[PDB]
Amino acid sequence: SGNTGSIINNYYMQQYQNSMDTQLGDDWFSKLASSAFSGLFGALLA
Amino acid sequence: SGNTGSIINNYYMQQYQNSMDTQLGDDWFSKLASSAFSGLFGALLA
Amino acid sequence: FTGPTDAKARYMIAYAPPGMEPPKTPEAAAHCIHAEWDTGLNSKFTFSIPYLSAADYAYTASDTAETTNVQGWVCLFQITHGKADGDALVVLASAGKDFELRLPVDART
Amino acid sequence: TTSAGESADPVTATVENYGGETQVQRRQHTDVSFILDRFVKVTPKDQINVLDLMQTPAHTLVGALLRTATYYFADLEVAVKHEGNLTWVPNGAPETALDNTTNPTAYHKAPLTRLALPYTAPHRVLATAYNGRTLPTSFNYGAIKATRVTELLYRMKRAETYCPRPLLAIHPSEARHKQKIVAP
Amino acid sequence: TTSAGESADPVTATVENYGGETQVQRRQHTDVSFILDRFVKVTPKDQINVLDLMQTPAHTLVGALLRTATYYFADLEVAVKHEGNLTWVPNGAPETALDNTTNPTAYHKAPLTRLALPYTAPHRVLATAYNGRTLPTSFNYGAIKATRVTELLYRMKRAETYCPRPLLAIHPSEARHKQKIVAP
Amino acid sequence: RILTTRNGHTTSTTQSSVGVTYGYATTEDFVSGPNTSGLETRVVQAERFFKTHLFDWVTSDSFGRCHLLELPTDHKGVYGSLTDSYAYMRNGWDVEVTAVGNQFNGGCLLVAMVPELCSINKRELYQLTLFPHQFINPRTNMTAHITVPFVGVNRYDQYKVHKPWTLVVMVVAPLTVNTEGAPQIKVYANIAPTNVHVAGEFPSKE
Amino acid sequence: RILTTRNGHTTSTTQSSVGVTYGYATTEDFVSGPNTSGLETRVVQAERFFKTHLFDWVTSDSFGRCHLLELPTDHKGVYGSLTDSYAYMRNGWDVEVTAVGNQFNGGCLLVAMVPELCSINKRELYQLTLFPHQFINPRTNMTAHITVPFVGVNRYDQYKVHKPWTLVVMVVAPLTVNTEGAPQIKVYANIAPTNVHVAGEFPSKE
Repeated sequence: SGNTGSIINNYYMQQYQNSMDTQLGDDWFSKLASSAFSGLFGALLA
Repeated sequence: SGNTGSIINNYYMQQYQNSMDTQLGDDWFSKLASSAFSGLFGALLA
Repeated sequence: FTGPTDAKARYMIAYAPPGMEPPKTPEAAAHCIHAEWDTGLNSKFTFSIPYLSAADYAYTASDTAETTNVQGWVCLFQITHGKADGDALVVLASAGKDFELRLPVDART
Repeated sequence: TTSAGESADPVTATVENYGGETQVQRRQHTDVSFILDRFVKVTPKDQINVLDLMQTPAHTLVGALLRTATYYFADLEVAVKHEGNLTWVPNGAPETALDNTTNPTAYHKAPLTRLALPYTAPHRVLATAYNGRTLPTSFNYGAIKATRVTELLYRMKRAETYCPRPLLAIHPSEARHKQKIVAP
Repeated sequence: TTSAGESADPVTATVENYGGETQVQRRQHTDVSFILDRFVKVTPKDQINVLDLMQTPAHTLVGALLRTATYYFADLEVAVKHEGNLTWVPNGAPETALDNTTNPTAYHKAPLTRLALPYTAPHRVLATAYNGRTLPTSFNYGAIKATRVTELLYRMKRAETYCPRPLLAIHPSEARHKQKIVAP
Repeated sequence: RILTTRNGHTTSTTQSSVGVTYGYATTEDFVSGPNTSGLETRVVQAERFFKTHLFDWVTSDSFGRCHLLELPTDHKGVYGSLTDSYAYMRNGWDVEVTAVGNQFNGGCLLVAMVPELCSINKRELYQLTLFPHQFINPRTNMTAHITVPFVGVNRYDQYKVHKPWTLVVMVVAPLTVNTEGAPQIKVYANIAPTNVHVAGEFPSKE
Repeated sequence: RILTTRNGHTTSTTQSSVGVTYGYATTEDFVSGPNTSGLETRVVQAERFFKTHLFDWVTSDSFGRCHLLELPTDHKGVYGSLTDSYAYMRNGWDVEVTAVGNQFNGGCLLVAMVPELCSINKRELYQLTLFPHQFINPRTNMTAHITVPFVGVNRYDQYKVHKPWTLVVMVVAPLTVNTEGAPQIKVYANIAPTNVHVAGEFPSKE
């Protein structure tokens, strides 16, 4: 996902190559940047 | 495309092996050579 | 703008491209890409400095053999003001929608 | 673009305001996972080395960028130059375990040993700052030991970052910070 | 075949004009990408070497053919013999970066290091001549550094060439340039 | 009351706008007539704001004190070079006049665009409102905005010998400072030529 | 063989045309790229013929004698002022070279447009035909016409520091007068900038 560029599947199982994430029950900054006001606050002439 | 002769796909992704080209919006000399006049300008006898 | 309600002013921001010395007066800078605005209910004004260059990318670092700035100058002027002596105009910078950085490098710093 | 500056809602003006045109941008190089996913050298201790990302020098690319996150998560890779066999031990292990070979031990093989290690801390995430200067001792990725370690490099895998913090460039004495740039 | 010589429109007469027959031709060996896609040796400097295709000697096959293009594009491969670790840095990098290991660094491995590098200049294309003798410093493929570099070879990949320029053979003093040709 | 005006790659924003006064017309008359034989062209690059100081409004100025600015005026940008490269021209004007003090100043200015102004007499100032205009009253605004088209007996002009428009600013009620107002108000103009067309290219000086 | 070329309000007619050579391309590449952020504009008023004397072709000139003219060159018209008003520019060239003697002169000239020409050596002149070109052979014609697009490592240029094109005229066969030919032939150039685009307006000198 980061700086990896092999087209073949890793020889070892995922369970060994990395730690495994568990669940309970750019996210925030991406939403913040996307919500930015990008116009003019007033009336526009020509 | 040039002096490459492997029949197997490169182990690494194209995105890593080479730089990636982008688009905006032997070409010229091939057309020039192909358009060359190749006959006789006058009348031909026997 | 940070001055009190009875302090008014009119400002001008301009972008002077490389190849000629930057403007020293608002009149000379008028011929550059620029914006003028005054104070009021809304205290903030945002202006986009355009990317203008011969090449598609510019260097982030500045070379030591580079005496005159390669990418130009930003010029902030005061057109005039009404009783705004000593009042502060704070300025910030952020990346625009198409700002892009490429080619990672570790140079110390 | 005028707006209420006291607000904090982000405002992003564009060149369209004066007739320009916003272009396309490709930001793969500023992607968090991508940029942190590379080796960074650390100065090691002769034998026992606790794996701790805060050992990265603060001015390096990896060190600086890691410090712009207050909380982070990542698996790890290390490349080590060492004499004798290299033994790794997980977070929470007694130091004495560093001498027992049943714990992951890599037998010497020139010129160095590269290993993939899992996150092993008891916390859901780690931090680069902790208001409790000094970080809790449980903030580590275990420890390694060898007769002598000569080089140690860290590499963050699958990195995640939360809550940005200041990132400072060099402060110039002149109008611009000038450096000799590579040129023919 | 007679024609207006002042015109410049290409004219290609054939042997058919006098009863001959034009044959089949295979021109793979004069294909641009193919012919430039091979290693060429350059004399290196002890430590810092800016990667610059114009370092190729002008009389070599690669050097001569590259110079027949005024503008060109290509990715690159290098093969380097060096002591210590080899560090590469992209176009526009401060020279000081050559000493930091997080920039692509290859650890020594006999007998040499072969690396594939991407085009990295800020220009859409580079040039072998620039009317501004001397070329802009931004015309390069980054730089490399090692304790000592003994051999440096360049190899152009995916090459593209624009606007042909003069390509000169040796000028003979006699009626023909004679050379000893390999023979049993 | 925020108004942003754009002319080319230049913008001007005001938060104390009273609107814009359109003088004599909303649109320009025909730009291609028989006097240029179809040889005229538009020069968009000149349609942008240029600036100039007018005068300093002080408490000692009394009713009738005025300042005149004939247009076109000296221009050191592309519009100015046009007058040296072409024999005939025409354009309208987008005019913005500013007088910034604060809301504690009193008094009043009248700004007007007057055609063919060969000096005006004292009694005639009482009727300056017959011309495209707008007032600058500190308690309300700091900006006046007027937009006018090209006018004249001829479809195209020779600016070296004729100035069709004159910008005039007049004091109608004297400036008051009253302890909290600005001590004086400098008056500035931000002007942009509109719909500029040229015809008849001149030779160079070589 | 009559050819009339028009560039703006200027025309050039020849009755001894050998046609026009299009160099490297028939059309220009994209004029709006990311390096100008959509701020570029076209200036049609500059796309017209300007003139200049090159050299006098005399009988004593031998093979290889050449004359170089870097483009853009000094221009005292609108195109020239553009280089003082804008930081970035691009344009192609429509070039017409003339060498008028009569049909009783002999000899031959080669005229070519060469990109990035940092001086050329003697042996390389033998291969000048690799570049867009046309010959001037008195028995046949008095005019050479070449048209080339903008070229360069950058989509836009800074002409104060870089000249992408160089016009070159070279003697390939020496001039002969033979009793009835013209005693000498003056060579002139009639050039027009094509598709001129500018970006990045400079401040004035005020």
